[PDB]
This record gives sequence, C-alpha cells and structure tokens, in this order.
Amino acid sequence: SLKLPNNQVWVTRKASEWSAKTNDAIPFKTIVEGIPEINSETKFYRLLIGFVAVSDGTFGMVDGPDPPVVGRLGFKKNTYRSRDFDLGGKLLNQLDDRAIVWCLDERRRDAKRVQLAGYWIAISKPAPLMPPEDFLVNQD
Amino acid sequence: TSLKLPNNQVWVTRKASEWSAKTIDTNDAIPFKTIVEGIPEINSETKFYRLLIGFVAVSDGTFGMVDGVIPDPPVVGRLGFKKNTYRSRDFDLGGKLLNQLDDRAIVWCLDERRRDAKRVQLAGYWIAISKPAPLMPPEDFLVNQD
Repeated sequence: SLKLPNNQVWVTRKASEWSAKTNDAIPFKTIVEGIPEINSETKFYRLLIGFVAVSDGTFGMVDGPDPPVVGRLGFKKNTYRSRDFDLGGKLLNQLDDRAIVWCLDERRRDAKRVQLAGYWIAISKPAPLMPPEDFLVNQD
Repeated sequence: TSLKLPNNQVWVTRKASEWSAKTIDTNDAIPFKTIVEGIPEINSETKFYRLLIGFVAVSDGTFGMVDGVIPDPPVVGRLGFKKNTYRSRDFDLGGKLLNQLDDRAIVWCLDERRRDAKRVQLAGYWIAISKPAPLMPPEDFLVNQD
C-alpha cells in the first residue's frame, strides 16, 4: 500500500528527458523545485523513483561525486527499476545536499540513456489554501 | 469574515489573464468553463460552492452571472461597479457539478473605454469545491524496488 499517515500527502513532478552530453546526477533540490505544496517547514518522508536505462549500471543516493560503494544499487539494461528512498522526516535544508547518482556501464553519453518516470514525494500536508483576508472588500 | 470552509471543502485558485485591446465593441464575457480549465483538483464528480472574483475596471459599469451561454446581464441579478474601485463578488454555485454550471459566464458591460486593454483587471479566481481524492502513485510503481 502507498497509503500514507493522515497528515501526509503525495506530490509528483515530471522528470525531464536527458540530453546527450560530452557522472549523471539529479539533485534533490531540483526534484522539488517548483512544487507549490512545498515550503521551508515541509517535512519529507519518501522519495520514489522509477526508471529504465539503456545500460546496466548502478545508482544511489549521495550527500555532498561517487555514490558510496557499500549500499550501491544495481540495474539492468532495458529493465524497469524503482527505489523508495527514506527521507527520514527531514526538512529541505537537511536534504538539499543530496542527489541521486547513476553510473552506467555504457552508452554513458547518449540522449535518453536514463528515462525517469515522474518523481513521487511523500510530504507533510501543507497548510490549506486560503484567499487573501481582504479579498471580499466591496462585495455588497 | 473568515474564508474557512466546511467539511472537506477546499479552495483552489487560478490566475486570470490580462485583457487585450479589442477591435469590435461588445460586452466582455468569461465562461465558467474557462475559469476552471486546467485545475487538477477538479473532475466530473466535483461539487462547487463558491466562486470569488475581484477586479478593478477603468469605467463604471455592470456585471453579473448569466446562463445559457453576448447579452447585457439581465436586470434581475445585475451588479454595479465604479471606475477605479476594487469590486468583488462571491457567487453562490449551489453545490452543483460542472455539467450543471458549464453554460455560465460572467459578463461585464462597461459604460466607456469598452475596447481598451486592461479595461478590467481581474485578481486570481477563487473557487470553493468538494475535496478531491488524494493523489496516489500508480499501483505498480514500485515493481523491482528490491
């Protein structure tokens, strides 16, 4: 079950296609850029990613590069892979040094070498939307 | 007065476009369909309760909601506004579904400067609706996660 504790919600954001180039990393900062439900008090619980790569390789979360060797996760060419990263109820300012890094055995420069599904993020429920306090001045 | 809602209603908002100058002298109309277009929280089972608009116009005039939708807003229900004076309205949407409101429009009738750009400048639209279903990732998202 992907059902969450009552005070959490899922949010999602589309992932960009990867262009050709000349290691690969998606910073957590970038993943959350522009999600309106997220502000500086938001607590983060889970990050789900899913992808298909054109090569075998490894990937992992890092914090500061090479992903650490112990704990590196593997993936196979043309095979859907996912991961549920635990974000530990932290705030953005304790996660904005993190990135997911991929290391491909081959086709390391090809466009679309990794194709991500949308990112899913379990976060603390934001404050409900409210219109401005004085929106209904001169309403009759 | 508080804008707090009942009972698993939420507010949603969408930006309103600037109005461009126009060639033909007609009254102006924003269909409700257009106001709600692209709001993800809204689906075919959504119930609607309130629509709030706020605006400033460059002329005195009148406005109102109309159905069966460019006529002058009917006399019954017809609201006035003054030049350069913030005006708002809380339209009651009666708990209706979209398919019972998608003939509605808000119509403005300006006494003057009827073709000028920015002749009406709208704030964002605010809509009180029934809470939608929470977002869920696809059931099979975590295949091959370990």
